Amino acid sequence: LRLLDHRALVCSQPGLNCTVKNSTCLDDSWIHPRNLTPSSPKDLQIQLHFAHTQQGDLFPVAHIEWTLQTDASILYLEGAELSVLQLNTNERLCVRFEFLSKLRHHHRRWRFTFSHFVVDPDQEYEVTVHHLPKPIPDGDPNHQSKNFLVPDCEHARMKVTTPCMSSGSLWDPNITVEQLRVSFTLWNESTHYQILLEHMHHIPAPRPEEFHQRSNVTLVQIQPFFSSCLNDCLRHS
Amino acid sequence: LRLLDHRALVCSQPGLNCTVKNSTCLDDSWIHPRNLTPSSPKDLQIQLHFAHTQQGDLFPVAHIEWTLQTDASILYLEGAELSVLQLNTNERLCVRFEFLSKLRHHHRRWRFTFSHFVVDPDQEYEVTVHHLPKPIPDGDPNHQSKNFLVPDCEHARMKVTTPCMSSGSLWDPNITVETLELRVSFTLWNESTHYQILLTSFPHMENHSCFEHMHHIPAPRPEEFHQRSNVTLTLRCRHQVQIQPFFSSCLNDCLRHSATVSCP
Amino acid sequence: PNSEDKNFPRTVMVNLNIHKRSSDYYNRSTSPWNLHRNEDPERYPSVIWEAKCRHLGCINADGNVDYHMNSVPIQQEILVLRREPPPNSFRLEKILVSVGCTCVTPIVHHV
Amino acid sequence: PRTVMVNLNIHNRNTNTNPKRSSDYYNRSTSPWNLHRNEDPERYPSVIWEAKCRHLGCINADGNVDYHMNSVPIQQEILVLRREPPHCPNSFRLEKILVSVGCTCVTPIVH
Amino acid sequence: PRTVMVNLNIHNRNTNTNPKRSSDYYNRSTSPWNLHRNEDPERYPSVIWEAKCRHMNSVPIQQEILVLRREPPHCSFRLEKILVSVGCTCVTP
Amino acid sequence: EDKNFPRTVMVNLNISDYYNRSTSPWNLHRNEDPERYPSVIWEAKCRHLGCINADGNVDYHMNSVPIQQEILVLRREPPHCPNSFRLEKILVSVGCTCVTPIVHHV
Amino acid sequence: ERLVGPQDATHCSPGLSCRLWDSDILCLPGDIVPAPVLAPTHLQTELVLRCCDLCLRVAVHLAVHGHASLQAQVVLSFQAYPTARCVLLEVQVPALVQFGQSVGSVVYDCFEAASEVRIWSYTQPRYEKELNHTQQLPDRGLEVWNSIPSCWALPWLNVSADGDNVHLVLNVSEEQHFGLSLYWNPKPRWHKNLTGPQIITLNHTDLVLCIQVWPLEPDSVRTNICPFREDPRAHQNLWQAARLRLLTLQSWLLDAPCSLPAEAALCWRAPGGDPCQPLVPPLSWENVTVDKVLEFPLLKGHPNLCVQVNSSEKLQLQECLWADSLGPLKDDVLLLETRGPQDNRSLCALEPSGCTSLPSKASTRAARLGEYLLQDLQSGQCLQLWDDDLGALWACPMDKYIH
Ligand SMILES: *[C@@H]1O[C@H](CO)[C@@H](O[C@@H]2O[C@H](CO)[C@@H](O)[C@H](O)[C@H]2NC(C)=O)[C@H](O)[C@H]1NC(C)=O
Ligand SMILES: *[C@@H]1O[C@H](CO)[C@@H](O)[C@H](O)[C@H]1NC(C)=O
Ligand SMILES: *[C@@H]1O[C@H](CO)[C@@H](O)[C@H](O)[C@H]1NC(C)=O
Ligand SMILES: *[C@@H]1O[C@H](CO)[C@@H](O)[C@H](O)[C@H]1NC(C)=O
Ligand SMILES: *[C@@H]1O[C@H](CO)[C@@H](O)[C@H](O)[C@H]1NC(C)=O
Ligand SMILES: *[C@@H]1O[C@H](CO)[C@@H](O)[C@H](O)[C@H]1NC(C)=O
Ligand SMILES: *[C@@H]1O[C@H](CO)[C@@H](O)[C@H](O)[C@H]1NC(C)=O
Ligand SMILES: *[C@@H]1O[C@H](CO)[C@@H](O)[C@H](O)[C@H]1NC(C)=O
Ligand SMILES: *[C@@H]1O[C@H](CO)[C@@H](O)[C@H](O)[C@H]1NC(C)=O
Ligand SMILES: *[C@@H]1O[C@H](CO)[C@@H](O)[C@H](O)[C@H]1NC(C)=O
Repeated sequence: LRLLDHRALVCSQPGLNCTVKNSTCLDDSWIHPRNLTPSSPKDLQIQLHFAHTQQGDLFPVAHIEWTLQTDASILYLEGAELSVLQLNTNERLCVRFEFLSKLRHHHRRWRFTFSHFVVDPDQEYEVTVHHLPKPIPDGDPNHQSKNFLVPDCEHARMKVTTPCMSSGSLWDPNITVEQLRVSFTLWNESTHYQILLEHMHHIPAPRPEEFHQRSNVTLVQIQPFFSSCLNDCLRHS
Repeated sequence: LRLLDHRALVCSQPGLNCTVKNSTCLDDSWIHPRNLTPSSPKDLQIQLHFAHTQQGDLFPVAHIEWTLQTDASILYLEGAELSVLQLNTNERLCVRFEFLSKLRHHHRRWRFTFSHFVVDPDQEYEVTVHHLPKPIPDGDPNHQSKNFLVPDCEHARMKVTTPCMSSGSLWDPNITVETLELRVSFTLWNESTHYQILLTSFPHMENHSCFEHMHHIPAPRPEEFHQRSNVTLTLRCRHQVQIQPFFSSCLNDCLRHSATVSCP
Repeated sequence: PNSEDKNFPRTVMVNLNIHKRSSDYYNRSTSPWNLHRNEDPERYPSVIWEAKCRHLGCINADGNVDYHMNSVPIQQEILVLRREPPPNSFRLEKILVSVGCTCVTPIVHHV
Repeated sequence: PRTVMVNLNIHNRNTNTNPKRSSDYYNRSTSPWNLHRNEDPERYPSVIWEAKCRHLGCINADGNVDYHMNSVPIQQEILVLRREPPHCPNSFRLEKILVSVGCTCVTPIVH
Repeated sequence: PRTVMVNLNIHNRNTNTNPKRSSDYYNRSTSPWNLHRNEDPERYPSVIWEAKCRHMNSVPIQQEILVLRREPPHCSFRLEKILVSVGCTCVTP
Repeated sequence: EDKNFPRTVMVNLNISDYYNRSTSPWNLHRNEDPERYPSVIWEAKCRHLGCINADGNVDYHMNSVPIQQEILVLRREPPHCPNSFRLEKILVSVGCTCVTPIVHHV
Repeated sequence: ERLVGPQDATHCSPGLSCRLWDSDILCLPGDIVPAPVLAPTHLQTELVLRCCDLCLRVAVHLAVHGHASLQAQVVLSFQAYPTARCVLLEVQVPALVQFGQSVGSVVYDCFEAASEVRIWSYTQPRYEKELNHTQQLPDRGLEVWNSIPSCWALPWLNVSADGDNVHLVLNVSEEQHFGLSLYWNPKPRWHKNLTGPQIITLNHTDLVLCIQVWPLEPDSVRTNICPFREDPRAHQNLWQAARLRLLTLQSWLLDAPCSLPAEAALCWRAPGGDPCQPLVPPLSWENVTVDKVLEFPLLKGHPNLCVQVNSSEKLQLQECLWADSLGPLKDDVLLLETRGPQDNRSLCALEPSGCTSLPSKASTRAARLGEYLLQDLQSGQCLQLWDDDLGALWACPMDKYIH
């Protein structure tokens, strides 16, 4: 997990003074529970987003959309911690929403968004908004959680994203099988590519002088190695 | 749609000054709302309850069991208005809970009760609990609704309520016929309402009403309320005989105890 | 006699957004009803057409009233504005007038 | 008229038939109607359970749908009150609506 | 160590190589493992996504961690261990 | 020992043949460290970049990939203090599984 | 004017001002309160067309009753099953004001109606008794057809039979989803929901039969057009399609989809074939109708017997009722019997060439063997068909003479 950019992370909307700070999904209100727990947020939904780093890279980003409720618990809302948890491996990253001024006005439906969570391709991230203070022991959960699935590099817009490009989403195999002879393409990496058929052959690492220069092997699938992959990504054939 | 009694309906529980109030089913929050609102009820359920009276009446009643929310909006909660809305009608009875004490803690789970809503057999209602005050316009629902289905007299428990006793559910008029050139005998009931025998003939299972005959048995005198009466019917295999009581609870729609004729 | 809203939590002021078929079912239905002029000189609507189901049965195609299947009125609670104190002032009611007459198959218990 | 003063202290004149004198014939009727839920938190009543017919005619004794007659919805002119938005001189308003209070089956106008 | 002071300003020692991405193998594995959430609101981590996978000896990859629990007020922190499942790998019986 | 550092709290402490029998064998690595609890962590790094069949030969068709999780360790702070600890999040490579690659072509 | 647009307005007397405040307002009389005040005097109505819908137009005569200008308001009530409504009309006569005489009248443009409608009139406050006006709307004026589609937009189904096949074409629009049904005259024949326009194939024998077409909308108006009364070929086919059935030995039934007056008489068919001999006289043409059971006076049947059916003073049907059960035909001769006063009995012979009495010296086939036929008849060998106090009929076997 990672934040997009450590810039001026604001979530404030007019009439409120959000200041965003780091967290670890262990609020002080969980160490020191307070009796008055504000209600859950309403209508949580997550949408994809792509933001531009100053270095010009393309990182998929979770855009979280959730809104409060009209009940009286809004006076006891002091923040809404946002939690992004990877499923298969349990890396958790949380960011603390902190509302300096009390949300004592229901004149307009408050809607909050947060889109600086670099979401990797193909990795789901349960996004939870735990309102602060957190519930007292054996109380109402007051937290919203929803799975946020993200498609692989086969997605049209995702195949141009930096994590997907660095994996070889734009590499053209252009295999040619014709004694038998095969030929395959190259991308500018000092990695040893593979051709598997009942036979096995090895190809050394291409020097920086043959970035896309074709090569061939005499007597059919292709698997590259990379920095974004030591053993597993798109296997061409 | 009525209350079972006009006695003290106090909902008192440890630490609560609540008093059940009579109300028309429009609130003062509807007329003059306030900005700050409590939350909706939780775990509201309705069950089939029977409650006696001081005169031996047995009424099916609606038991309403709902739990306050843990969130800190309870500090502005001034009560809940009930409702039992009829299905085929638009009759509403709505009683009010004026919580005199200001709840400020959630040390225990509150289970709230109200079991003074008389219901009717073979009838369906819609029960809703709505905390007070009401929300601002275009706000959150701030209430919970449920559908209450009250079973019919065929239920072994409904059959003995004064609803199902005034409608003759317990009536056992085992009607029989005898091959004559026919006679139909049936036993009356404790009511001064006329009886309506309907006789039709079906020669075959082709569903043809070859012959139809109607006879009227007058309102029985007190000396024959529980006696059996036999009436012959002129005939012109399946000669269906149907008997319908005009009990004041059922103007013309009661369980009509039919009969059939065997070919041999 | 009243003019403004004061010292009364439920005395409200009302305005004007009160807002040629479906007039032959009184005979065309299988369970006809005769409209009764329940006219009150202080109640809006001044006339309500209560449904008094004219025949206890339902008339089949042949026109002969059949006793195999009965008819029951559909009443409904409505709100009406009866004048009080007898200006333009009113007070609601929940009166159970009858609107129509739907005819039903009887409940049959065999043996 | 335009401005009237309506005291919302509803006087219930449905104080009768406290015993059972009703049933549910939405299903047994030859012109069945499926009830519909009318929800409006800006109006009194906030919930009205109007109806909608199930077919275009009655049903014969065989239980199959019959096209010989027309199932039509009985409708009334119930007065309902509605809460005006703040940009209005009067906070409350009376509106009549046409709601399906039932659904009968009727003889066609022309054969 | 009955009474030991523990600082809850948790630092992240997982500043791994960012280019090293991750994949979800719950469908591509020879022994695919399904995902189930374990929620105790008196625990960090409150949600643990254990594994319940469907010579097919697909034994659950089971390792135990440290959990900072919560004790009833009559006693309120109780560090424990729960032997949870990570994934599922196939082994020879 | 509660003080003006509220997040410092006091806690009470409470307290296998697959590696030689799996189609994706792993070799555990000992991360011995006396400053943190536990002092020994076992990390499984894949013996082969591919999977082994019933024969046991490494096949490039089937891939071995390190299934990991983020677990917790308590490191002493200040160092070598038996009555102080620091709650830490580290990543541990728990085991190696067998997965099929995403293969597509013309 | 008779035609007005789809809106409500007022037709106002000249001199006085006039306006409308209709919002289906809350309409109640109240109570009469005492006091030169304007007041209604009479209600004047003109049936007017609103477009397109029929609606009664009402007018309120005005005057001054009682004991720098003049203002008043007139409330116009309304009632009709199942509609109640109210309408506000303001009339302001400039100080054209005189005491004890009429001033003018105001008109309300349109009042929806179907049927009886009644109207009232109150000033506010109610200075005098409300006016009264009842009215019974007609169910047929020359402008009714075109004005309202309910009478003119009858669904159309025109039929063609040029190719000897009854082809019915639907002149309805393309998006229409209408209903079709066929009956008899009522036993329905068939029904179908289908999209128009569409071609339905019928048959000449099928067209006896009637058709109903109607849109699939609530409160459908169904047209049951039966224009085949004038067609004589339809009745000719019906008579041809009509069949005679012999239920039992001495009973028969006439079956046909429709019932028409007719007459039936007995008949005799020779074993030779097509030639057939009527049996009237001495029998009489008995009246017969469809679905009416008639019993023959004969006590015994014969396969050669037939029935002739007269419809509209003309023979149309002739079938061998007894052939389907007593067949094949037998070579048996028929002898006519007659009885009179003084116990006298007479016998006659029926032949294809004519009728001859027995005994006789003629050269006809029956006359030659007349004595043998009489001897067989008197011995009981022959079979008797019908008997009466004045006559009878017998069938005599012939195979004993030739075969
Ligand atoms: C069945 O009907 C017969 C009708 O004859 C009843 O017999 C008579 O009933 C009348 C009263 O309706 C008595 O006054 C007579 O004494 C009865 N007997 C005779 C011979 O007339 C008979 O009672 C009816 N059955 C029952 C069970 O009441
Ligand atoms: C937010 O900060 C501004 C800074 O000027 C202050 O004026 C305001 O009162 C604060 N609270 C709000 C906007 O609710
Ligand atoms: C939050 O953590 C990130 C990454 O460790 C760091 O770059 C950033 O400065 C931190 N922000 C604060 C307010 O501590
Ligand atoms: C409930 O009413 C009693 C009666 O006076 C009172 O003593 C008590 O304080 C009330 N409860 C609360 C919580 O105030
Ligand atoms: C309360 O309401 C019931 C009906 O809901 C009524 O019978 C009773 O008389 C009322 N009591 C008072 C004091 O208004
Ligand atoms: C009904 O059952 C009772 C039970 O004994 C019997 O005495 C009575 O004759 C029955 N009535 C009939 C058959 O009409
Ligand atoms: C008639 O008898 C039944 C029991 O057989 C009883 O419940 C009922 O009350 C009686 N009727 C009257 C009016 O007492
Ligand atoms: C009422 O309906 C019957 C049955 O169709 C009909 O004969 C009669 O003419 C109708 N009367 C009126 C006034 O519509
Ligand atoms: C209609 O009003 C007039 C006014 O005098 C009255 O004479 C007449 O009786 C009224 N008609 C009815 C049916 O009441
Ligand atoms: C049917 O259509 C044909 C072709 O236009 C027309 O000549 C004929 O008159 C129509 N039938 C009738 C009954 O009008």
